[PDB]
Amino acid sequence: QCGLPKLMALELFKPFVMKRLVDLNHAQNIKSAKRMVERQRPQVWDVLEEVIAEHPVLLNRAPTLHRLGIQAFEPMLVEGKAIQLHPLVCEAFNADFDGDQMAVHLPLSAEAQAEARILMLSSNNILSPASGRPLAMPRLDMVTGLYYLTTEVPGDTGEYQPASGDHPETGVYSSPAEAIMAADRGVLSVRAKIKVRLTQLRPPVEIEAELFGHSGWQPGDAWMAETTLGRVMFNELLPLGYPFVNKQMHKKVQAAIINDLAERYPMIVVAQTVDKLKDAGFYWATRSGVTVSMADVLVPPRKKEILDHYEERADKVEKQFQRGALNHDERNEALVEIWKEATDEVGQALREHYPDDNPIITIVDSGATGNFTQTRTLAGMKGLVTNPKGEFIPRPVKSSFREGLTVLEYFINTHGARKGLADTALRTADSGYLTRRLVDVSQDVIVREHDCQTERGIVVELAERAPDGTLIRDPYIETSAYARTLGTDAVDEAGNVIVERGQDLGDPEIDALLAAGITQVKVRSVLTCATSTGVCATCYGRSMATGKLVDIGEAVGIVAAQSIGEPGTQLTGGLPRVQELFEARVPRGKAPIADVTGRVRLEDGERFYKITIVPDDGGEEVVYDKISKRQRLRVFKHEDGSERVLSDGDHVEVGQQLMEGSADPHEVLRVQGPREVQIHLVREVQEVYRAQGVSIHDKHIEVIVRQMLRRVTIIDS
Amino acid sequence: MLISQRPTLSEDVLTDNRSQFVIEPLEPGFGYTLGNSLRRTLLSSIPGAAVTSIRIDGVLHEFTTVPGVKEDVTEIILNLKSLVVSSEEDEPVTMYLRKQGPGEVTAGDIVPPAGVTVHNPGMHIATLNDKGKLEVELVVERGRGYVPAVQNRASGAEIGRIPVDSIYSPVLKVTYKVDATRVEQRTDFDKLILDVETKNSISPRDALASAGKTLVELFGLARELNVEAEGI
Amino acid sequence: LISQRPTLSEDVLTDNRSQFVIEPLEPGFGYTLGNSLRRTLLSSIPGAAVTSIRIDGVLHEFTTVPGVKEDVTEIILNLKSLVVSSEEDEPVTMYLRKQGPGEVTAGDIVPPAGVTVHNPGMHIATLNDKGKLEVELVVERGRGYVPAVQNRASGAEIGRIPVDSIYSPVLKVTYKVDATRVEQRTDFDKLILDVETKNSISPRDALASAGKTLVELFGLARELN
Amino acid sequence: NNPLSGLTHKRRLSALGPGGLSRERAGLEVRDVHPSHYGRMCPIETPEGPNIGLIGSLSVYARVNPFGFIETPYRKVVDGVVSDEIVYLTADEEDRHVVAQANSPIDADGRFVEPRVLVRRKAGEVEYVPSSEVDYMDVSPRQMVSVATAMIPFLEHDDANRALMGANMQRQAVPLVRSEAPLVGTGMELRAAIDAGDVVVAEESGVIEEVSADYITVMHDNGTRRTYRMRKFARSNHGTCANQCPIVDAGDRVEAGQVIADGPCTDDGEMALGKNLLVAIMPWEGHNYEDAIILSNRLVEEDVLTSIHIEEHEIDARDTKLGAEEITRDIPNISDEVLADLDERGIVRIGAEVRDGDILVGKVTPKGETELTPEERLLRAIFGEKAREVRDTSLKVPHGESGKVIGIRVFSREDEDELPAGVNELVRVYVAQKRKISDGDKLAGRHGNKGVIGKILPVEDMPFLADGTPVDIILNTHGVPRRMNIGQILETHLGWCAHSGWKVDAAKGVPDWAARLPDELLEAQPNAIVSTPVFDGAQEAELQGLLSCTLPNRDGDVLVDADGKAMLFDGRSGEPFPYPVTVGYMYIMKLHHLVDDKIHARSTGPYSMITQQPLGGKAQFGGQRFGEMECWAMQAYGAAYTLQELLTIKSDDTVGRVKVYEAIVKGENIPEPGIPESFKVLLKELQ
Amino acid sequence: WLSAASFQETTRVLTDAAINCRSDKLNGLKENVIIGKLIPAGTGINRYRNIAVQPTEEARAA
Amino acid sequence: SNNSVPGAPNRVSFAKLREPLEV
Amino acid sequence: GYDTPLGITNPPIDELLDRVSSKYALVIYAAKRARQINDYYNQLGEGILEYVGPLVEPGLQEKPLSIALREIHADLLEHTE
Repeated sequence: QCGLPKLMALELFKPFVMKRLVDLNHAQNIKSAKRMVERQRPQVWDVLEEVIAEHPVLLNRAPTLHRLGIQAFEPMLVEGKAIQLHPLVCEAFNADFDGDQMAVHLPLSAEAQAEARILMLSSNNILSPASGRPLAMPRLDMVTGLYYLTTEVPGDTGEYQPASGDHPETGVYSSPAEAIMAADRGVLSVRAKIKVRLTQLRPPVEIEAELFGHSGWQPGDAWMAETTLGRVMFNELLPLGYPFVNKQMHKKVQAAIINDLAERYPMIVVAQTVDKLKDAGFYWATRSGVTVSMADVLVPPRKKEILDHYEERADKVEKQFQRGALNHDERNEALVEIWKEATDEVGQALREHYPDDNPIITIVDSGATGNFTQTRTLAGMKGLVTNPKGEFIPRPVKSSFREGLTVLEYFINTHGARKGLADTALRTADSGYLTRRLVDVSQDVIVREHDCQTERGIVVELAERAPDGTLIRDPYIETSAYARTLGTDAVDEAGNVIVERGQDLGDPEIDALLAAGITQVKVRSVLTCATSTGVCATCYGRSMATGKLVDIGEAVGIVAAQSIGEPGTQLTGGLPRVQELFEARVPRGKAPIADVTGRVRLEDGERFYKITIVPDDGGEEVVYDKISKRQRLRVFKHEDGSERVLSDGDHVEVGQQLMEGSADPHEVLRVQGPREVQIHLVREVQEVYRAQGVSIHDKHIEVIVRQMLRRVTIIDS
Repeated sequence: MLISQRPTLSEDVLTDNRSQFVIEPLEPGFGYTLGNSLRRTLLSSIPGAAVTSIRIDGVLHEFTTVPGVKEDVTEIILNLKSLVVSSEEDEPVTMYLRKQGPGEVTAGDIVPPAGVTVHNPGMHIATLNDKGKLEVELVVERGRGYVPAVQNRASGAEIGRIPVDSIYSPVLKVTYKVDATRVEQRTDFDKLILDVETKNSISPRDALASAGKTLVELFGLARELNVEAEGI
Repeated sequence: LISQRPTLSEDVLTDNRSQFVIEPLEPGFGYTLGNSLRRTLLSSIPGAAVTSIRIDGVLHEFTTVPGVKEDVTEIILNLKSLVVSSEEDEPVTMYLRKQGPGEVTAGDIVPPAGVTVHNPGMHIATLNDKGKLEVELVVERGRGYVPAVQNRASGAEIGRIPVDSIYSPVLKVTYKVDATRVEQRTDFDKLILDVETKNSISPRDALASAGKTLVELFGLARELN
Repeated sequence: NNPLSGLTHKRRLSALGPGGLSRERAGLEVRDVHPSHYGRMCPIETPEGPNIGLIGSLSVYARVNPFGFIETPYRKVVDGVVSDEIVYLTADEEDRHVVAQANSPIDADGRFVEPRVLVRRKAGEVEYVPSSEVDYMDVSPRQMVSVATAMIPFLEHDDANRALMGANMQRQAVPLVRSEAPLVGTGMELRAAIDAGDVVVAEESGVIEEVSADYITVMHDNGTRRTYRMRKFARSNHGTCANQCPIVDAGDRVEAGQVIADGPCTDDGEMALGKNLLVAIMPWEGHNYEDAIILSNRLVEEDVLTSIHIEEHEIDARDTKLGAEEITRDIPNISDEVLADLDERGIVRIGAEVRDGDILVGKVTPKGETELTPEERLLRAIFGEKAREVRDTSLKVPHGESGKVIGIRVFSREDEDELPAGVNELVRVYVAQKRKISDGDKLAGRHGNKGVIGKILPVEDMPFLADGTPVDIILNTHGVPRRMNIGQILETHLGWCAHSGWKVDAAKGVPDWAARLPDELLEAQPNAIVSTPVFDGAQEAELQGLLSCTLPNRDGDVLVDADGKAMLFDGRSGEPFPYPVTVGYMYIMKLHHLVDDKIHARSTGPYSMITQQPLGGKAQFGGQRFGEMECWAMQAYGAAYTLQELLTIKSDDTVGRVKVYEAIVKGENIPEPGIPESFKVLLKELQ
Repeated sequence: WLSAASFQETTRVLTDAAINCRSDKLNGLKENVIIGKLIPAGTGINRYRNIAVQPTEEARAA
Repeated sequence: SNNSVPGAPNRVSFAKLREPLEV
Repeated sequence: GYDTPLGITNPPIDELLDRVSSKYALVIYAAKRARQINDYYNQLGEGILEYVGPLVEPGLQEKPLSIALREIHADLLEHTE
């Protein structure tokens, strides 16, 4: 639902309202009906309500970064002149409430209304199409309200007490309604730990097995729980039959719950459940006592001592500069490290001194909003500020914003503040330009086939195996392994296959291969999809927003372009690195590569650097010439030691990175082949987006790299 | 003042002892004013009967396990706290429950004195082991709302008696919410939705009627001051 | 722990402020009844107020009257503070004529039979030698707050100036409860309601109007289905 | 918009224009703060749009020499001794010395307390230096900030971003009907209001002979009289109301240079950009969720945030090819009911309330017979109305406008009034609307804390204090520690101390926290006004001490704790809120971003003649632009039919739009889209 | 060439389009957006577009 | 007091530093 | 196994995706059946060969899109891809 003003809906639905005014004989003809709508006769308000009934509208907020920037809603006539927006869709629109407007579009044709009702409805688009993780979830006040009641307090009133002496066990309630009554009188706290007999919540799969196991828990069967009343009230929100969760509801926990709900439970259940979560979160955020005051901003206890120790070290470095023992360029770096360590010590003095009842800590630690760096700047010290040059000033801002900056401290802070605001416009400009380039390069990439039947795929590193025997989960599972489809049966040490070919890698199906010992999977990719123009659905995989296999006809290219271009607002590598990769430029790094596998011949000096390679089979020596300003990459030598700095005698493979930097993709192609250069571009872009906190599935990057290598040149006619 | 007409009360029955009531439409914003009062009046001001304290034979100082039954003391107290009972006598009344041999004890196996009535004779209470015997005394009183066990410390004799929480209120769980309902053109009028789950002692309709009578008397204490005007 | 009937007694602080004590109430019940009485008091107590005014030398609000220090908008603002009561429950006209020099106050108004001004000392305007003020005030009876009725919806002509009507006669309502949490057989709450009015009606009359309103409203639950 | 905006305007220093630079020719180096801008150009007050850094504001004490450079004053230090001799230095002249910070510990004679003091040096170096090296020092702590920036209390506790936004939004404040000076001030409001020029200051000393709403006469000592005329309900440019009101009374001795009457956003001579509102910092049922604002309906009932706005409407009667347009009450095919508010000339009468669509000036223009539609000529024949060769071109009220007609101005060529050649008459109508605060209107404080009104609860729904007084505004707590604008919190605390008053324990000496406070601060009456100068003013120790000795109310009870929080009652349920909430008074301004102007909607309307697409902007009754990115969104959804509908029948399909309108009014289905006219134009241009 | 001239370097594309005498097969998202046809994606592809819906033979009495 | 030169209302300042030169 | 769908969420979008192969196809199904229903309402008073009326019982003043969506939900229509 969305709330729109009556005066807006009257003009938006003007011809429909005229038609209905002439039908119910409120107006003689259509002409006088138009005059009635223009004069706002009191009848129209009763007619307008009948008109907008179940007629969806489209809400849009510029900039339209991704497809969720326009969503369909059911309009509700509300008084006033402002549009009422649902709090959960604020994340998709990136819409705060500080004076920004939205546009409303009214679909007329039956096809357009159907596309709004089915394709663009806000309830049918809970997940992010870029990453598959939910967006319409508790985010600010809601996560705090849920984090409140799902907290265990050791000394809270009404807490369970073991039977001792003449009194039996204290704090064991027969029904959750009895616990509610006890909390109403004032004996029990909502966050106190107690034992409750539950009868309408499925126990955890751990304890459900020992209690029943043979048959599933039934609505009506009882079982004891050691939770809090608030945790039971939270477990009442999510649908019946979901396993009880006795955790503390952090934002990560709620996100995991909603992701599991989207995977297993249907769509309407997820929508209604998140509505329940919204209501409960607001209710309990109102009563969570979250408030900011000057008393709650605690200053570090050892502030003077820490700053005096580091002032001592800074004065010693200044005296070492007075005698000329330190270069002027080195004094700044020395003082920079001194004050960085000082700021770290002050932050550590803040973490331990602040209790967990303090609201400023509760806001940050519950995943609501804000960093602890902001809290340190608030209560501890601003730290090293940057001048318009870029390097940190050798003198930091020792005062905190609670204490009050001095005149010169404020003046030197304004430099970094203003330049940070200034470069943001240009960075957004380049981001949007790259986004539109990506849109045009992949606008016509559509899913036109169900399965192109090619057994080709690519190997994905599911996990790594540690030397002791334990398997460590690879960090790239989320973006490269999940939501994929198999192109080769997964075989462990036994002859049995764990997951068949062509099965969507769900959440438990990844643990199936993880617990089987196999650590590499061959999956179908949009890179290897051999189709004339578009791509097939089987190579593409699971639609991150739909949670199922992609439908035939979905413009996955534009979705990929938007998925890459939406987070491009925040970068430092950086954004020029992304442009270097997508434009196939000769990079700034210009790192060399091993054209032929063999033996290394390091002929290093100081005037320059030269390195030859004796081919492992036939061939002749290949001589290179490189500047001594670079350094060799620690190549995973055949010795199984990854930190083997490339010295002469190492056994490097074909297409192996020699020195650090960025290898020329143009040269990677003419060495290892199109497949490998595609993989290189994919994960090289993924590194830039991963080093910033953005999770984009490799699928969308592969969609673009597929369009980069669709053409070949002609050598002989 | 001015007249405000057509507020109606409609009932939807979920179960035999749980109903939703809608009061619609109410002037902005009377639903918030009366909803909390109606909930508290249901949950706190309906007379009922409940168990005040119990005393189990063989339990004098352990209050940990009872010999011959599978359930410990606290589980017996929990299922006895859910026993629904009504009494016509205002003074406390003592009932006894005795059963020997293996088998199952139910609320129907209790012998109720004249005046009191057990409304769930099929409620499980305890499982009796081989050659097992269970003798327990139950004190039943009349009250309103919910009173903790600690205040019942005086009603237990210094001889194995353990006070229990008393659920005097015949209603178990009541919630409410207010929505918007447009009567004519403005969409500010309030629609109150009450959800009441009670015990088999009385139906939700009678509980709501009792809360209404009590609240009419309560605000009539203020109405008896001047008897002035106000639109209906 | 058996029912004793609750009693309501009144204590007078000033001529327009009274405290009411209601005891005994069930534990937890006092806050809810205080809030219901407060919410009914602040919004649904009948009162009288000025609907529109009419000054001879002016046509709209955004002008001035020769000889007076306040413009028309400031005069209307000072008239918004007027407390008045009416027995007619129908529109009735009050008149005000004053020649300068001097000060025009709410006591210089001549109220027709049935209506009465309760603060004759309220400043309205300052008139110099060349000042003359002639004003007609339409007073109606209602409840709550209604904005100034438009001239397109009303039949009033151009010379009439509508004003916002603040009908509510109560000024400030609060409450506090004293709970007896002594772990014994007798727990009970005592509610203390504090009602301050604007000399239009006494606090007990306002509480009585709220009581009739709530008795009538809560009678809806008593009727069966 | 308000006097401060005009003053700031007159004190702007822009880099754009002839001889300067182009906006496309301005890198990130011309825009950022330079160390020579200290005490000359403000490093805070600057727009955050595309003109960031290119437009600054002159510092307070700064001045311009005849050469063109900006000089700033400094106190000359002889031999480590501060002297009252003040000299203005230029940029390079300042670089040839070293200057000490304004807040330096100084002996009563003038010698610096510490040998090493924070000192600024050329190339923007900040370091300690011996006391025998200081050549000059700053005049005032606020020497580096602008006038608007110097008006932010506790500015030293706000980050530069939100400080920039607060200074920029102070200039967007709307003059309210009545004005309240802020409880927590800085001292700059008085001089800002006086130097702005929107008040009335007495030129010569004397007594008030006659005071009226129209003018004020001052009888001087020599015997002469000077009369100042009040500007009443004047359309103040950007549509705001510039209204002056006398302050003095009859027979009041007034000195020269004293404010005898103040105008918009002024209270007793001080800048009153907003109102003092009782604020509570707590989330409330999600209606204040992320930067939304909950207001008490009292602010609507008592006109606390009500503002007057005036619009100018203009029309002219010219000479056409078939005659001359005439302004007349006789309009073809219009009832006597729509023309009822017009005088005998066809002009709306003064005092009439006009909604949107009402006629303001009745003008008819003669249309030729050869310009008639076949249907229009048949319709003229089937009604027998001959001699109607004129069509209606009256001046009507635009959509979204409504108010009282307050002024009419008529200029006639017949009456010697010089109009442009070809114009016979000209009418201007002034319409005044009284805008109360509404849901969606943008409020903001002085610390860059902005937000729209998400809900206006009834006065009983508001969380009220112990004595029953409900709060006026509810601000979400989550949007406080991110922005690093703790000033609004401090302003809150001090705010409450100003509303209640305080009394420091005088027995057993002066306490250790109030040792630095002036003796005038040890006692305060309720509703007292205070000053917190920028980079000076109240410290957190004195504020914490003041919160501990706040004066009780009329009942003798202290409502807020020494922590600054108070116990609140939920006005909807009645149960008190479980934890104490920070409650105080904050100065809130009504910004000139109201939903009454920003709401817009269009079914059909005018189309651009060349491209046949709907017009743009609200004033032209245009539609919204479905841009390129929105088309990408549609394509990503796969909504082919919606996109085609948007780009054809709903935009530039000449025949498709009319048939769609007919199909809607007929109840039929939506027809098939045609070919866009813009594509035809593209082909004709390629040709 | 119609999809390219609307992206970048309009004159540089139009010159080479007129010299090589290129004919554009109007089958693409951008082209159909420009000319007003249904985009060949989503509900615009021929698989979903040309579909006939008919009720099952079961019908009411009236 | 703050700004005691034109005849303004008496706004009391938390000033610890004197103002040597007026605006 | 869910709360009653209110407003535009009825019929549930999950069950509607069962009688159909994809979201995009359900769009066309519903739209074409809605055009049929609208033509029935506009050709009820005149002419023969009018499109098949509402298969299910229509609510008062119910949009043809909603009626078509419910008829799709009740397995009363066919298709031709």
